[PDB]
Formats: sequence, structure tokens, C-alpha cells
Amino acid sequence: VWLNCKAAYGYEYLFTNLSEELGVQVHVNKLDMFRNMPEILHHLTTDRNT
Amino acid sequence: LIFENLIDLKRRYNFPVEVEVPMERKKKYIEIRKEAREAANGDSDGPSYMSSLSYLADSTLSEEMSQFDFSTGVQSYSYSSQLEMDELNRHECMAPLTALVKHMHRSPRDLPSWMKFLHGKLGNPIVPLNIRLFLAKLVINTEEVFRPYAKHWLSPLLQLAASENNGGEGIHYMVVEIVATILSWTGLATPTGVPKDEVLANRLLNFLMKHVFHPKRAVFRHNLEIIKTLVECWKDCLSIPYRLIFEKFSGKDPNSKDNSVGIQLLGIVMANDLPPYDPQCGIQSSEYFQALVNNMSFVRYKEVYAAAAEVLGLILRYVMERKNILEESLCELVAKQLKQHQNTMEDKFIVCLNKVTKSFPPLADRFMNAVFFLLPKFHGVLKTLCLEVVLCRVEGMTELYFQLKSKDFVQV
Amino acid sequence: ECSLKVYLYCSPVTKELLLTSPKYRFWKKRIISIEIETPTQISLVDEASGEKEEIVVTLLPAGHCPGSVMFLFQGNNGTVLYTGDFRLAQGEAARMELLH
Ligand SMILES: [Mg+2]
Repeated sequence: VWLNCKAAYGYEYLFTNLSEELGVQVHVNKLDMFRNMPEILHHLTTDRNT
Repeated sequence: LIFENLIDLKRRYNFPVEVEVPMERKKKYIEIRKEAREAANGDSDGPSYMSSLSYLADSTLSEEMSQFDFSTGVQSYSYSSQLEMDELNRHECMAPLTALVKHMHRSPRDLPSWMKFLHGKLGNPIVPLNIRLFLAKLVINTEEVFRPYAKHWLSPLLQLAASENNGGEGIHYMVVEIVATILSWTGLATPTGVPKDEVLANRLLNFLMKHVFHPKRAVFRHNLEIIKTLVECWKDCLSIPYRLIFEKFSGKDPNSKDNSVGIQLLGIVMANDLPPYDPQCGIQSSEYFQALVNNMSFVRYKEVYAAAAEVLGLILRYVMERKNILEESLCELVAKQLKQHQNTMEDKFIVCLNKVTKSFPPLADRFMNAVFFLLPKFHGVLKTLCLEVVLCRVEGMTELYFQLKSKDFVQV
Repeated sequence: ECSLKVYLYCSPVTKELLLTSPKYRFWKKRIISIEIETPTQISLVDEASGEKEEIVVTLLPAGHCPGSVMFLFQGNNGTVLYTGDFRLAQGEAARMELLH
């Protein structure tokens, strides 16, 4: 499932809740920006095998 | 044997930390405090907890909107932390056993033969954990028929909770459930007579204050609530672990909120009219109160410096009536920490002074001139806090009307 | 690089999101993050002349994106509010503590 999100920030709620309700981790380009935000970092992944 | 046959004795019973606290889970502790405060004490004057300990049924608007903007997203703490819960209630013989007990109950009082057997199987720490957990759940589901005999069942549940090898790690739902049951039983039986019950309650309190923190705000508030009601019920039986609290509010990190937990624990201790320090611990009075007051220099998070100022003010008010010999040194340290940022930032200074003088008025007599100087330069809530600081000391002032006239009080 | 009293105030999450970008890392020493619902006093000191002016700002959550906050200023010219790209449902304006 692709998620065509135009804005850079604002859709983290959808990502986190989908990850919590499905156990799958959403794929994004960059995630180092959330390195100090544990509740968001553990829901994103750079691997393309998701 | 008959019980070890109908129990697995080998399944790792997963007990997760309850996250989604229901609405009755709060009112049960509310009514527990209501009973232990008037039905057994008869005073009807609940302890006035600090502003940081003011609780609401629901969550604030900031908590609800934090799901989108992540206002609390930045990792500020540093503590290491981690229906599929009632699997014991989903046992084959669980409901039949509860029905049997409820039927046979209605079919200084001493325990009958079956209650004697249950006590021998539960209180024994060598019985496997699964059987003791099943018996605890049975007592929970049938607490109404164990109340007239709760004087005997107090110690087994206490030593089961205080045991280091419990069901799960941390404060899970079984712990809070048995604690609520025991605190509901406190109206008739209290751990005050047998020193074994005293040491069990002390170890339980130490375990509670050891794992009180949890990144989720709701379960953290729930843990603070259960610790609060436990220390309120057993106020005359517990020795406060001041060493753990000291390590809790002494972090020496300007960009962390670790000291907030210790400050809130100290506030819970102080709200029940308890001593703020006992020299039995390895920490002397100098460094203890020094590290306590040093929290007012952490001017990043209000939950640290404002809470520290308020709890310090409560401690000063307490040592004022008790006529202790450390009131002078504490007041000097507080005045020094206040004057340190009286001129640097001057916005945290007024907040800390208002938090201190909220319970210790006699401290504002040395900063009245400073607050009168700062009054014309403040706006918003800061001017209101300055006016409140002026209000806390009005009768003691010799001639006040001239200063207010000079500070354009009428247009204020 | 020619001033010392000018700063950039924002939410801590906004600071984290801004300093991550390499193009904005020159603000690392000039950004002052402010907690939400914490009335702080800002000094509007002039660089050239030693004139100064104090104003009280309060950050309110916006519910828009990580780090989105409001700005509530209180000074000599009254109270003003800046809700930049906010999101509030009906009946939630009566629940903001700092606006009451
Ligand atoms: Mg926007």
C-alpha cells in the first residue's frame, strides 16, 4: 500500500497508528530527523521489504 | 495432591502493564480513600496535594492534541522501561470455584477448614507461582466473602505482591488489583500489629516507588494515584524510603525531567504530614536538601523547578511548626537560589517565589522590594503572580498604600 | 554572524526537525526552544542602542504537524494571538487553559 503524502510533516499520526494496528513498519526516505523521538522512530524504517 | 494436577505449573503467564485505565479504576481508589479517611479516622479533611498532584478524570486538551503535533515527543526522560489479561479468569475451574465459594459462604472469627487449606496453599512461598496466582484471583473475584476474615488474608497477598518473583515485571494489573483489594480491606484490618506485615508493606512501597515511572502519562498518573492512596491508608505503618527518593530527584541534568518523579514522590510524602527527611539513610541533611533545592536552577521544564519550589515551600512550612533547627539553612539556600536568577531571567524567579510563598508566606518579606520593582515590568500571568506574592504578605507590612499608589495600582 | 541578541524561538520538536537539515544548521547556536503552556518573558533588546523591551509569549498546541504551536503575546499593546496552521474541532476552544 502506497501513501502519497505531499507534505513532509503532518502524516506521522497515520503512520504511527497504522503501525500500531497492523504491526508493519512504514517506509520513508529519511528518518534521522526523528532520532530523538522514540514514539515515532520505532514506527518507520528505511528497508524497502515492508 | 489435588491442585497441582488441575494447574499447568509450566506456562509463563504473561502479565502486561495495564495501559488503558478504565473509569472505575479511578473511582475505586477514590472511594478507598473516602473510606480509609473518614470511616476509620473521622476527620473529613482530605490532604491538600500540590498543583502537580491535581488530577482530572479525563486528559487535558494538550494530551489529546499531542497525537498530531507530538508536543511531548522529544525524549526528555532517561529511565529504562518496557482481553488477553484475565487468562486466569478464563480457567476451566475458575468460575466453578467462584460459584462454589459464593454458595458455601451463604450456605475475631476463625478460618474454617477450607479457608485454612486455602491459606496454607497461598501463604506458603514454596507453592508454585501458578497456584498462588490462581488463589489470588479467586480471592479477588470473591473478596466480598473474604472481608469478615480479611485479617488473616492480609499477609499472603502482601507477601505475594512484595515478592520479587511476581507474575510480570513492573506494576502490572494483578499488583494494582490486589493492592486495591487490600486497601478496600483496610477499613477493618491494617498491617499494624505484626512486624511481618510492616516489613511486607515497606517492601511493597519500595517496589511501587521503584517502578513508578512509565512513558505513558495515563499509567504514570495511575501509578502515582495508587502510591498516593497506599501511603494515605497505611500512614501509621510505613517508613518512607528517603534514599530512593533522593536518587530520584537528584539527576544534575539541566535538559531532563528525571527529577520530576522524585519531586512528586516527595510531595506525596509531604501532603500526608510526614517528615521530609530521616537521618537513618546514608545521605546527610546538607547534600539532600542541596540537591533538592538545586532543581530550581533547571528552568527548562516547569514540572521540575516549579514543583521543586512548591515542595520546598511545603517543607519550610512543615519545619516551621515543628521548630526544627534546619529552617534557617533551608531558608538561606532558597533565598540564595531565588536571588541567583532574580536579576538574570527574573521570569522564573517570580514563579518560584509564588510557588514558595503559596505555603510559606514569611519568605516574601526579603523579596517584597524586588517584586515591587518588578511589578511594573511584568505582563500577563506574571503580573498576577507578583500581585499574589504581594497579597500573601499584607498584614505584616507597615505601610502598603504608598507603594501601590507609586506602582499605578488603580489602572492595574 | 554580526549580532548576538537575536534568537529564533520555536517548539523543541520544531528545533529538532530544523537542526536535522544541513542547510539550517547555522541556527544551532541561535535557536531557543520553549515548552508549551509555559509563559516565558522575551527580551526585545535592540542591537545598536541599549534599549530593551519585555514581552510575554505562550506556546499553545496546534494539532497540525510535529512541532506546530501557537503564539500568544502579551505586552503593552494588549494581547494578540497567532494560530499559524492550526486544527481544532468544534467545542475545543473552550478547553484551552491558557486562553481562559
Ligand atoms: Mg501547516
